Amino acid sequence: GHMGNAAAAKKGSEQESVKEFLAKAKEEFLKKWESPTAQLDHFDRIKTLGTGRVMLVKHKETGNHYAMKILDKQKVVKLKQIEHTLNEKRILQAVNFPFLVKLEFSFKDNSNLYMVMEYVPGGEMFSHLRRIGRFSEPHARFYAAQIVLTFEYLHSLDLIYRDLKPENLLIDQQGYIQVTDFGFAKRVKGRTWTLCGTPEYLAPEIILSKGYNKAVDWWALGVLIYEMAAGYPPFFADQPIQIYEKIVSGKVRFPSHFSSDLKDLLRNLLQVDLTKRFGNLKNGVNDIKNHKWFATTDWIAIYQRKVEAPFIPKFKGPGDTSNFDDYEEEEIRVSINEKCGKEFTEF
Amino acid sequence: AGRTGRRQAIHDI
Ligand SMILES: CCCNCCNS(=O)(=O)c1cccc2cnccc12
Repeated sequence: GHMGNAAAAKKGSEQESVKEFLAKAKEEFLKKWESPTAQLDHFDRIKTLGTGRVMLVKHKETGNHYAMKILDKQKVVKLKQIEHTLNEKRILQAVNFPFLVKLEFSFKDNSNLYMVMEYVPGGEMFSHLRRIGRFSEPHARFYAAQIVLTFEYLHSLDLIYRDLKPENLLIDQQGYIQVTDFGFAKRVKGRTWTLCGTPEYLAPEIILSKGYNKAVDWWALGVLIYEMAAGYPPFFADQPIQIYEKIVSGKVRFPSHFSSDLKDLLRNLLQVDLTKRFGNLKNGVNDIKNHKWFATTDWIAIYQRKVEAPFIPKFKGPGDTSNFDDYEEEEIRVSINEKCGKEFTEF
Repeated sequence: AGRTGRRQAIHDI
């Protein structure tokens, strides 16, 4: 076979240890999910880090810096995102993994919801990728391995992520990934039906209005790996309708510099037929983790953050924002009347 | 030709 005896036994034992880890992780998640913190004037607002908004803030008492997500309650209602916003908070407060951003505080006022997270100062993967053009395959593989482990963790908890893209992956001071933006994350045992995500990253079954499952995240991983290694995603067009048509055809073309191992992995992730898509088969995540393209990946060493990162962002101080682009600053206005109190009682 | 800037999520198609 492909593995000799010693290798097969080591791999089997490793896979059983993963099961043991995940069983303990589920116990811990459920305890927090069942038995789950500040106010605005506790923070100085420094600078906007991203919009869609997230601000760098400094906690007055401790001087610690954080990234504070601010959501307008009225906008959340009008856009039908109430449940999604409750999902984001509940999931973030209950999960624990080295590549998932940590939520430190949450609160609300008359106008807004607030989620205060660890500040990840290295910037978005998106910026670095657009600046350099493309990542070499080893560099892309280092990031991809972190996403594979993160999805193995989330999916074991019956959590679907639903918004993988370089814009949502932050680089920390050691060069490792922090996944942010859990607004579409959801506890899903089997199928779910909401049409949501980002066009270039949507699996065909989402676009086709089918009940879909966690395999949409594995499709999105294929899009991410392609984009990291090529510099642009596999289904690329100026308008969403054109993007959707390319996705549903499923025809993928690869740059001539992609290795055959990479193309094979991507054909198995960017697989329209769910009976054939890696991550959706009997062998589960192991079809991905044991693929030839990942043969050099030490999964435990990645988890332990002991692999030397390909890139370490420059950091000049705890509140430095040099790795982030600039955005228009809008003052945070808080109405004298409570808005949408009933809708957000559980937040 | 395609989108090179930051891509926003969609809530419905
Ligand atoms: C379409 C572009 C989306 N970009 C989302 C990720 N960047 S962010 O600024 O919103 C951000 C969000 C959450 C935690 C953060 C922690 N440190 C830094 C930034 C953080």
